[PDB]
This record gives sequence, C-alpha cells and structure tokens, in this order.
Amino acid sequence: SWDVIKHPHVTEKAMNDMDFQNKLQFAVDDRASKGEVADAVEEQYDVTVEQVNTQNTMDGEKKAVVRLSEDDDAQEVASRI
Amino acid sequence: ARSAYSYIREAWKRPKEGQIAELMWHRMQEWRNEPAVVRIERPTRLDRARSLGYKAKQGIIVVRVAIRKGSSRRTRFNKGRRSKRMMVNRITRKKNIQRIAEERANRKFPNLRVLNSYSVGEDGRHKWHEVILIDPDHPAIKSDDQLSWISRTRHRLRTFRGLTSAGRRCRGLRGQGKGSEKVRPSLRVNGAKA
Amino acid sequence: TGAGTPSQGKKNTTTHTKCRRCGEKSYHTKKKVCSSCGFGKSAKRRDYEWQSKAGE
Amino acid sequence: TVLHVQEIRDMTPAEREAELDDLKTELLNARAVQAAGGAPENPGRIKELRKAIARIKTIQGEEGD
Amino acid sequence: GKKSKATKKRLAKLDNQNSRVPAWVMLKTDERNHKRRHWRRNDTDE
Amino acid sequence: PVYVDFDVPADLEDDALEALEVARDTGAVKKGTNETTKSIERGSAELVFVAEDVQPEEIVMHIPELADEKGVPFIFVEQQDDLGHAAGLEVGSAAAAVTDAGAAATVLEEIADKVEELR
RNA sequence: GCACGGAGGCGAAGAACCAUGGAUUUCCGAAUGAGAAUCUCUAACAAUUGCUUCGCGCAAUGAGGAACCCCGAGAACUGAAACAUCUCAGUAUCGGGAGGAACAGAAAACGCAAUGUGAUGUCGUUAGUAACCGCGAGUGAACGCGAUACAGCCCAAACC
RNA sequence: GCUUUACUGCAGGCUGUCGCUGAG
Ligand SMILES: [Cl-]
Ligand SMILES: [Cl-]
Ligand SMILES: [K+]
Ligand SMILES: [Mg+2]
Ligand SMILES: [Mg+2]
Ligand SMILES: [Mg+2]
Ligand SMILES: [Mg+2]
Ligand SMILES: [Mg+2]
Ligand SMILES: [Mg+2]
Ligand SMILES: [Mg+2]
Ligand SMILES: [Mg+2]
Ligand SMILES: [Mg+2]
Ligand code: NA
Ligand code: NA
Ligand code: NA
Ligand code: NA
Ligand code: NA
Ligand code: NA
Ligand code: NA
Ligand code: NA
Ligand code: NA
Ligand code: NA
Ligand code: NA
Ligand code: NA
Repeated sequence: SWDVIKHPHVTEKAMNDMDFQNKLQFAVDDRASKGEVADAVEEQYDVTVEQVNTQNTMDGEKKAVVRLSEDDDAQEVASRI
Repeated sequence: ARSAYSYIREAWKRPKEGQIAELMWHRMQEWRNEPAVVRIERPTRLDRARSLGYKAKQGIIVVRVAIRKGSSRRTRFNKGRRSKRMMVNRITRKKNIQRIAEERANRKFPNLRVLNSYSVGEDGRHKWHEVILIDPDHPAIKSDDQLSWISRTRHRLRTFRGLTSAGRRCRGLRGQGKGSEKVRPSLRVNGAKA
Repeated sequence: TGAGTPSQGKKNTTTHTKCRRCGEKSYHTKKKVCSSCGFGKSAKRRDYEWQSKAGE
Repeated sequence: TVLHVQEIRDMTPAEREAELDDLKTELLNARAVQAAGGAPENPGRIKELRKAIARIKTIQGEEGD
Repeated sequence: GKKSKATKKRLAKLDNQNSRVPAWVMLKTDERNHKRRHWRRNDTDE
Repeated sequence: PVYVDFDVPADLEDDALEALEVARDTGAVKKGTNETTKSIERGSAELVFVAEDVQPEEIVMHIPELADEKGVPFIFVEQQDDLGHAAGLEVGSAAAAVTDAGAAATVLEEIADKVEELR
C-alpha cells in the first residue's frame, strides 16, 4: 500500500511560504487528492490544515502547498524534522 | 424385434416421402426464421444422434446450423493471373458444408467440443445439420467411460483440426489402402496433394 | 506550391503516439489503432511471416 | 540488524503494528532530513529502516497479523 | 498543446534520463551518456 | 399432429389415463416408446397410449400404422407428462402400452371401443 | 550487482553467495465494470457458453510461445530458351487451432494371386520403376522387402 | 501503360433446363 506523504519539499520558495504564509510544502503521491493530503498532514504533525493546493510536477511527482491555521505555526512544525 | 429407433432411421432414408416429407415442409418454415445456430432440446433424428454418441445426459448439447448451398463465394482476382487461375464461378471450397456447420456451431459454444453431426435436410438454398457437442468440464461426462476421452487436453478444438467425423472423411482418410497415399497420416505431411 | 520544403510547413498534426499496449510510438491517435502491435484492431498481437526471410 | 527476526516474532500482532508505524516515522524523518540536504545522515540506516519494515510486514503475513 | 498526466510523467522521465553520468561513477569504474537528447536536435516519442 | 388423425375428447382421455394408473398397479404396463413398440410387435399390447406434444414427431410417427397392422388399439393423450405420471414415472413419456390390464380389462376394453367408434 | 569513488553500513544472533519452497509483486497489457496514447469515472467473470440452488452460485473460452504440428485460403517472378496446359508449387504469403510433441491407427486392407501378409507412423529400399505430360520441357507413387517400435480396445442395436 | 472485328481465357448481362416446387 502506498503512503500519502513522501517527504518535505524544502526549497527557497518553500521557505518563504512557511515564514510568510504559514504553509508547508510536501512531495506527495500523485494518486493523492487534496483531501487525502489534508488529512494525512494533520494526522502526522497534529495540526489543522486550512487549505491544500496541488501541482503535478515535471519531476514526475506531486507537490502540495498545505496552509495551516493561525493556531498552528509552520516554522515550528517544520523545525522538528 | 425392430427397435423403435429403426423407424426414425427408416423414415429418414427417404426424407421427401410420407409423413417426414410433410414434417420437413412444416419445420423448415420455422427454421428459415431461426438463426445460424440454434440449440435444440432434443435431436430431430434420435437414432442418428445415439448412433453417433449422443446420450440424454448433462453436458450433452445438440444444435441445428444453417449453411448456404453452393460453390465458393469467391472474389475475382485484382492483379495478374494466368488463365488457369482467373476462375471464379466453378471454384468450390475443399471443406464440405457439414464441416463448415460443425465449425460455426463450435464457435458459438467456445467451451464445448464437437462430438459428431448429421444432416437434417435442405431447401433450395440452405442446408441444415445438427451438431452434437459435449461439455468436457462437466463431471457426469468426465465420469462417463464412453465420453470422458473427449475431456483430454489433446482434444481441445477437435473440429478446427479436422479430428471430427466429417473432418476425417473430408480429409480422404476413409480408405486404408489404394488412394490414401497422399492422405494418411495427414494432408500437410503429404505436401498437400489430396 | 512546391510539394517539397514548402509543403513541409503544415505538418503540425499528431497521429502516431506511444502505444498503451506495446510501447512503440505507433498508436495512431486518429484511428485508435497501433500500426506496430495491432492494439485497437486485434486482440492477438500483430505479426506476419514476411517480417523475416522465408526460411528463418 | 538492530532489529532481528526472533524479536519481531516475539512481538504481539499489536506490537508489530506499533513498531511498524514507528519505523515508518523514523524513515519519513530521515527522508525529511535528506530532503533538506541534511548531512547528519548515516546511509546504512535509512536502508535498514526499509528492510526492517519489510521483515515486520513479512512476519505479519506469516503470523496472520 | 495540452499534455495529459501520463504524457507529463513521460516528459519528466526523459528529462531525467537527460542528466550526465555522475562524477563518482567515473572513479568507481576507473572510466559517456549515449542517451543524451537535445530538445532541438532530437525528437521525443508520441 | 401429422400422426394424429382423430381428436380424443378430454373426458375420454381421463378415463384412459385413470385406466392406465390401475393398470400399473393391478396389471402390467410398458413405459417408453421403444418398450411400447416391442409390445405392438410382439403382440403383447392391449392398449397403447401416444402423447401429442412430442417433438420431434419422428419418435412416435410409426405407432399409429404399426398398431393398425397389428390389431392393437391406441389412444391419444395431449400432455406428455400426464402419460408419464399416469404410467407411474417421475418424468414424462411419449408413449405407453398397457401390457395386459388389471382390474380394468373392462373399462379398458370399452375405451378401445369408444375410440374405434371415434373413427 | 555490472562498478575498482566518497561516506556509511552489514556479518560468529553465521552475512555474502547457491538450491528448493514461501511472502511481496504499482499501471497498461487476452485485459474482462465503463471509458482512456500506460490515465480516469461510478460495484463489476465484459463477451460467448455449459451446469444450474436460474443468483455469475459452480465452471469453460480468450492471449503467449524458437520452430516443429494439424485444418482451411492460395500467387507470381521463373522453367518450357516465346507462350496458353504444364512448371515454379500446394511453394511464398494469409485465415483458424493443438501439444510437448502433433497427426495417424486396429482393414468394407493388401492382391510378390496365395495352402500368402496382417493396426499406424517413420527410416532404408523398392525407383526415377509404374503412372502423368503442347506425350514437349518436366512430373512421379504404391504393394513388398530390411529395420525402428509394437497393443489393442469402446459404443449404436438386438435382449434387459 | 494503352487499343482493337490479334490469340486465349475471366467477370457481367440475356436465355433454356434442374433443385426449392405444391393442387386441379
Ligand atoms: Cl471442437
Ligand atoms: Cl504380402
Ligand atoms: K506462369
Ligand atoms: Mg490544478
Ligand atoms: Mg508425421
Ligand atoms: Mg508527390
Ligand atoms: Mg534540469
Ligand atoms: Mg478495462
Ligand atoms: Mg519461358
Ligand atoms: Mg517447346
Ligand atoms: Mg507436382
Ligand atoms: Mg499397392
Ligand atoms: Na522526490
Ligand atoms: Na468450442
Ligand atoms: Na488429389
Ligand atoms: Na524537438
Ligand atoms: Na515477483
Ligand atoms: Na472467467
Ligand atoms: Na449465473
Ligand atoms: Na526462356
Ligand atoms: Na517474353
Ligand atoms: Na501438360
Ligand atoms: Na519376397
Ligand atoms: Na508504360
């Protein structure tokens, strides 16, 4: 069985979204829907996902921009990994 | 004493005489309205069927098949041909109508295998034959000491390889002596000369 | 109009594409039939004896 | 290595699942560290983590869970 | 043109096969990518 | 139909079948076209029954004329399964022959008369 | 692993490696819920059949394989110093299908005619003989014999 | 490749006959 989340997509742009918009970026399985990405993310980091934007990348994988609620802090959730 | 069966046989010796003549005139009317291959609950010529291997048993199927009468339905040549091969009208197929009927029936029942077949008459343009097929996978047949032989894997698609009744006769394998030089053991082994 | 170089300009139509069955860029997307393996036309795989010398 | 087959069979169906979800997490975190160009790696483990996971899944199958 | 999800996956792979043999592989083999494909000079499938 | 030259009234058929049932218990009966045929041929037949819903008709076509040139009497039944049941079978029967009635040789003999009269 | 780097790791809890058996085994693919250039849409033996508890409940078929094998369809260049029958050739190629081998097979045979042989393939020979043929060019067996291997049976019907 | 009252054949059309096909 395949897992939803593959690993954190950490790049300059990914940082700006994390520091400035409280969003975490992930490399997810391309069969995964925004909904499945939202859930998975919550259950793995114990946070509240507000929105999820996806993109099928020219690397062959899927990339999801997950925005957390003002209650959660991206910078911190990412700092523990 | 005469078996009841002997009477069905006797009747079919002259299908254009007596009662059977009237039955045929009746039946064909419905037949002509039927399809190419129709499964029938009982053999029209019981003596014949039984004589061929038919049994009122599970896994034994019978089917009437209609085939057009006449020579080959052939397309004329579209390129150069020497006179000898420019033929169209007189060319006839090397497979007899009864064999065609057996193949059409068998294709309708992919899981079944042909056991034998016999003629049931013809009108001006059709020819009808009833094909007896068998279910090689139904126990009852697998357990029958007289039909189980057809269950063997070596018998998959008998008709298509001419291992049938009419198949072997059409292949010129009837005679064991003079005349079967290019026939037995197979046509192809003999360079296709019979 | 020349049938050569000048007539090569209108060639922006896609026909043959990577086939789902055999992997060859021979699936005619207009006909939905593979010219290489027969996909779309035949369940059996496309093959002929003339693809090799008669005695081989 | 650090996790042998006997030890996996000595676990209860529930301990394997708990141990499983645990390894998956170590793995995910290894991949995150890797994704971040993190050098504190130890390649022999991210590899062992995969095998360990395979063994547990293999046993869960043999045992019937 | 409009590419589909599968087409995109394939273009992705082709781009990836388009990298060079890593430096370490040269040392490890004591000594070429024959599948190098330029977007202009070459043509991909489909 | 092609072998049927006269129609047997529902009531007559009932008496006949009834007779047949007492025939299997008190006397003797042959079930099956082959077995029936041999009675007519061997002359041991007193009354033969022939269904009218037989297909193929070939199976029974001969009964009539055969019976005629053997003096044996015969009656028609509409349902194939009724004759089979009446003969005591769980299956149907195209033809039956009461080989020596039983506690019915009377009613029987009279059914033969009614039919001969039914032309 | 090929593959001889860097870093790191595994192995006496006997690893590597080999044999057997088992686990896992994405999507397309006969491809089978429906559609689609390997993806997608809302429970599926699609389709055709057998049995049938008449419910896809129990089953079958489909496609592949180096050639070999069996059943159908069937050229032309060429040869004849032209060419039509003939020849190339039942070849090439095409359609359908089986197996580990196929096919054939226990005489309505043979016919060294006999007071004889005794299922069938195949090999050697019979023999370029008999036979065919613008009686041109060309084509071309069989019985028998010597071998190989050997094996002989089941229905329909009568009578039940 | 083409032509035609060149040679030889082959489709096709017309026509007789047999089968389907029976009653007076
Ligand atoms: Cl078959
Ligand atoms: Cl001899
Ligand atoms: K020629
Ligand atoms: Mg989008
Ligand atoms: Mg052979
Ligand atoms: Mg041109
Ligand atoms: Mg790049
Ligand atoms: Mg599908
Ligand atoms: Mg010449
Ligand atoms: Mg000459
Ligand atoms: Mg020849
Ligand atoms: Mg001879
Ligand atoms: Na990645
Ligand atoms: Na079949
Ligand atoms: Na011949
Ligand atoms: Na290009
Ligand atoms: Na595998
Ligand atoms: Na199936
Ligand atoms: Na069903
Ligand atoms: Na010449
Ligand atoms: Na010439
Ligand atoms: Na000649
Ligand atoms: Na001799
Ligand atoms: Na020319």
